[PDB]
Amino acid sequence: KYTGSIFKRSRRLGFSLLENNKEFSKGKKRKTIPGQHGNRFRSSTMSGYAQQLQEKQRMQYMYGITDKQFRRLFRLVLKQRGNLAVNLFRVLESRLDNIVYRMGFAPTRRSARQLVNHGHVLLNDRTVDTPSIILNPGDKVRLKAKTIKIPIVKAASESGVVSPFVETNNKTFEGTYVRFPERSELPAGINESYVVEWYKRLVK
Amino acid sequence: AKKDQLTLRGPLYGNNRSHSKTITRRKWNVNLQPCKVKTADGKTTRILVSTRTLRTLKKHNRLS
Amino acid sequence: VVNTLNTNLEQSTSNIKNVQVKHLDKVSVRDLMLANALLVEKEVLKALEGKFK
Amino acid sequence: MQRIKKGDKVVVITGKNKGGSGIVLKIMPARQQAIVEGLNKVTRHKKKDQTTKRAAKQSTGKVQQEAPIFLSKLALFDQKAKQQTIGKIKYVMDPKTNKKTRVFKKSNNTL
RNA sequence: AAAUCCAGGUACGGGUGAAGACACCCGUUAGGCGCAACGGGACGGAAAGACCCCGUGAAGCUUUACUGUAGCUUAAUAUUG
RNA sequence: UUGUGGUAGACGAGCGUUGUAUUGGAGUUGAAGUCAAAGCGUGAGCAUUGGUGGAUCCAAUACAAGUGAGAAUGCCGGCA
RNA sequence: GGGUAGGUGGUAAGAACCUCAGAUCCGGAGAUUUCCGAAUGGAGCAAUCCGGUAGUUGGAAACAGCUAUCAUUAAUUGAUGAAUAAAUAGUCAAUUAAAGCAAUACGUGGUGAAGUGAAACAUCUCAGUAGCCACAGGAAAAGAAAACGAAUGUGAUUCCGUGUGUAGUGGCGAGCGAAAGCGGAACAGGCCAAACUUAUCAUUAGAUAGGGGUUGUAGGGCUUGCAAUGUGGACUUGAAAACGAUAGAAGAAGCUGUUGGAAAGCAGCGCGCAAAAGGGUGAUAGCCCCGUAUUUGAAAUUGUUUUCAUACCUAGCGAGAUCCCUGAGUAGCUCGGAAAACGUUAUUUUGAGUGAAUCUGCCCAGACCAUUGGGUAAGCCUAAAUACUAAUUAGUGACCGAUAGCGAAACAGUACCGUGAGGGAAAGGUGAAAAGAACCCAGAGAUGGGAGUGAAAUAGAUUCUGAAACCAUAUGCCUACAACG
Ligand SMILES: [Mg+2]
Ligand SMILES: [Mg+2]
Ligand SMILES: [Mg+2]
Ligand SMILES: [Mg+2]
Ligand SMILES: [Mg+2]
Ligand SMILES: [Mg+2]
Ligand SMILES: [Mg+2]
Ligand SMILES: [Mg+2]
Ligand SMILES: [Mg+2]
Ligand SMILES: [Mg+2]
Ligand SMILES: [Mg+2]
Ligand SMILES: [Mg+2]
Ligand SMILES: [Mg+2]
Ligand SMILES: [Mg+2]
Ligand SMILES: [Mg+2]
Ligand SMILES: [Mg+2]
Ligand SMILES: [Mg+2]
Ligand SMILES: [Mg+2]
Ligand SMILES: [Mg+2]
Ligand SMILES: [Mg+2]
Ligand SMILES: [Mg+2]
Ligand SMILES: [Mg+2]
Ligand SMILES: [Mg+2]
Ligand SMILES: [Mg+2]
Ligand SMILES: [Mg+2]
Ligand SMILES: [Mg+2]
Ligand SMILES: [Mg+2]
Ligand SMILES: [Mg+2]
Ligand SMILES: [Mg+2]
Ligand SMILES: [Mg+2]
Ligand SMILES: [Mg+2]
Ligand SMILES: [Mg+2]
Ligand SMILES: [Mg+2]
Ligand SMILES: [Mg+2]
Repeated sequence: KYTGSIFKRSRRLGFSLLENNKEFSKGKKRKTIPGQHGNRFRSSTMSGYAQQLQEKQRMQYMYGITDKQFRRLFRLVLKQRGNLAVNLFRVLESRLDNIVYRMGFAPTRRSARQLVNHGHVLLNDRTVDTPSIILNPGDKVRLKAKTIKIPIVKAASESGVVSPFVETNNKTFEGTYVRFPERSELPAGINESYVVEWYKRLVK
Repeated sequence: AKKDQLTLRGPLYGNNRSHSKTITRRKWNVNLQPCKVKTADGKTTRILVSTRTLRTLKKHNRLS
Repeated sequence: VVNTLNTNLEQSTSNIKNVQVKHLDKVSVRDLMLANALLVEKEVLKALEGKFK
Repeated sequence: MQRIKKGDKVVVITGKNKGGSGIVLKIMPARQQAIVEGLNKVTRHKKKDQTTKRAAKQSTGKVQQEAPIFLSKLALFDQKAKQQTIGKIKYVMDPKTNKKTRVFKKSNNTL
């Protein structure tokens, strides 16, 4: 509204209050901000639940999930018969891209998800574009021919690498399974069941 | 304008309530009083500032 | 009235403005009584009794 | 490419003129018509106008010309076949010249 | 061209009637249609009366009507020893 | 058997227009529109034929309304 | 690049050319871009006038061509420099940004009425609405507890439903109306100051540039050890891949007869379909044409996502010392206002005045005190869900169909009105195809009557259908002694 001259006022004081609040020294912190936030965890003393929270974070990251979707899946599995500690494991592992990553035609789970979303993926009684469909223990997932028309091929090799709960024949692009992954195939990255109780408190 | 030069704090507009609660818009003006300070080789330059800022300068040793 | 969404059946009956195919969770009262005729799958019928309860 | 070009023999399959064989002299793609010689003969009542060196005479009586016809009413005429018939055409691309060529679908005749 | 115009084929006297009738009742008079005139009537035309009243209508103006306020004046307080 | 004058008003039963959904049907051998006539109904209203017209329309059951013109010194257009 | 055999934009015929060494046309990227206009060399009555400077070409010079540059403000730097020694003010030069517009729409902030209701009216309502102004952005604002609030409680902000028209607030009148809790959409928490320490400033630093730190079941610093070399970001550069956007390619299937001017209608016999959406073709076409379903394709520009590497941030649990730091004209208080549902009041904010304390600390739990409990003010940044559509692409309508729908289907904000701001219309349809009536007669001609084209000319440019009011002609009946809704 005139010659405000921040030099005139800032130096006018050299400390003051307005001077120090604005103090151009104001850095960027433009890397400090991001990373620390990123994601944290640890366990504390007063609530115990700290363990549950950290474990929940790990599990969701292992499959790339948003907390809201997780609450939905827990609600689904919760009601049925009884001690369903065998059901929700199948539910969490029934993800189509999860099956695609354990099937072995992608270098990483999220990359497999990208593929799925880009329409690589052919099913049985149906087809698939959405990377969240719950598959049934005994289901087939015939891979497209167009993807093979783009030989990067490097994948087929991973396919054979596989994990026992997945039965897929390389090159020939086909997959199904039975005897759903036992806890051995769900390694100690997240192997606890009081995260279930954490969601029982938070989700009715 | 009728405003301080150190800060940007200006007038305060409000209501003039009287008996019978009659409403009339009024303006409170800040006490702009001239003041001289020593900055950049102590160069004194008269600056119209609010008495509040005048007290702040006096306590901050700036006003000398 | 179809329970498993067969693709070969859906590829046909799409150029026919007369006939149409729907899932059990998709048929309504009006689609049922506009039919004048319908072909129902056996497993669709088993799901029908289940839905009625 | 186009179904009808300038020069190929063509016939009419609808209207008062049935089985009218002719040669397309000019094609207007925008309004989708076609001038075919010998067909759609109209007779403008030629008046007399004299305002130019050529208009000083402009001898015009009952000149019979050509009226344009919609391309839908036109159909290609077969020539290679011993028994000529009217049919539809494809747009096969022969790798010999990598050029698109019209081929009939009730026979194997090019153009 | 113009304002006007519910449809009209549109007499007078007495009476009647929303209380002053071309149209109602009872009588009298009058062939159909123009043109030039003059204004008696059609409570003639033009202007949802300006007078009067009504509206818990509007606006202008006045004052020791009410409530406020610009301005003017006095004191405390800060700049202020 | 008792009834059926009627304003303000209350209640009940219906007609008509356009479109949508289901059924059926007519139409260049002539639909809608539009004019005329010596028809049918208790009422809104509904037909038959002929002329003109040149491409959509009808019947039934439901549904949704910009759904019914004689008046507002009403608006617009035309003509006295 | 695609794509062909036509093209030279519409009222538009003709003349003259271009085009198969690949035209016109479509898409991507560029070139040129007069003058006015933020207009910015100076002015000015907009699209005009008058220049300066540095080059270069003609002239013998004035001069005239051809180029580039010349506004103001703010920031940085350098030079010069007054009253008045120094030093500043000031002056000059260089570099970097700012100006303005629009999307009749959303955001924030400042300012801020009245008509009206209360059946009058002043408190109040209307309403923090209209308007005025400033600043943006693709969203903005808000935001990580000195919180809610009454409990073995929840644990940033935002938006939706309910709580409810509830508690309350109101000339307790008209009216106004939450905050908790619960159910959902999305979800993310970060960073400085101070301590302590390093280096440098006539080191009077009280200043500059680094390491250290970011808190509440208190945190950090001081000294002393163990465990760590990771996981993750709101992240930089690159490389690779995938999914698209901006032109396109291919894309099945019918004949006969009848009415008819014309078949696609109607009838007979067939055929195709991942195509029976639609448009045109002389009537109403799945199979006449263009297309549609489906399969495909990008030289160039651009969007999203993924993989790998690469900068830049990011890390646990102990011991002792009892020492230091934790945001002051600040929180409170007084006098006038306001924000919250509240008409001012515990909480929030401020115009004037005054004014604290430092974890045995401070604030809060609707006056206030004590106990209990909750939380860490006076510093900063923060994606997502949320608000809107002038515009681009696709599509839909128990939406309108020339008095309707935008004022504007046509060349409409035009004609026109007003000094100006401003106000503001009406008007669409020949025929399948102009085949738009050559020619004859009357007439000065327009025109009319024939002829001709056409299925139709009573479809003729006055051009789809053509209602009533209104004006004329005529068959038949009645009417000039007659008082007439
Ligand atoms: Mg008021
Ligand atoms: Mg007149
Ligand atoms: Mg009397
Ligand atoms: Mg009068
Ligand atoms: Mg009156
Ligand atoms: Mg009054
Ligand atoms: Mg009043
Ligand atoms: Mg005084
Ligand atoms: Mg009655
Ligand atoms: Mg109907
Ligand atoms: Mg008729
Ligand atoms: Mg109406
Ligand atoms: Mg080219
Ligand atoms: Mg008022
Ligand atoms: Mg009132
Ligand atoms: Mg009133
Ligand atoms: Mg923001
Ligand atoms: Mg594609
Ligand atoms: Mg094609
Ligand atoms: Mg085809
Ligand atoms: Mg068709
Ligand atoms: Mg307090
Ligand atoms: Mg308030
Ligand atoms: Mg404490
Ligand atoms: Mg603090
Ligand atoms: Mg209009
Ligand atoms: Mg009209
Ligand atoms: Mg004018
Ligand atoms: Mg004629
Ligand atoms: Mg006329
Ligand atoms: Mg007409
Ligand atoms: Mg007589
Ligand atoms: Mg007589
Ligand atoms: Mg009489």
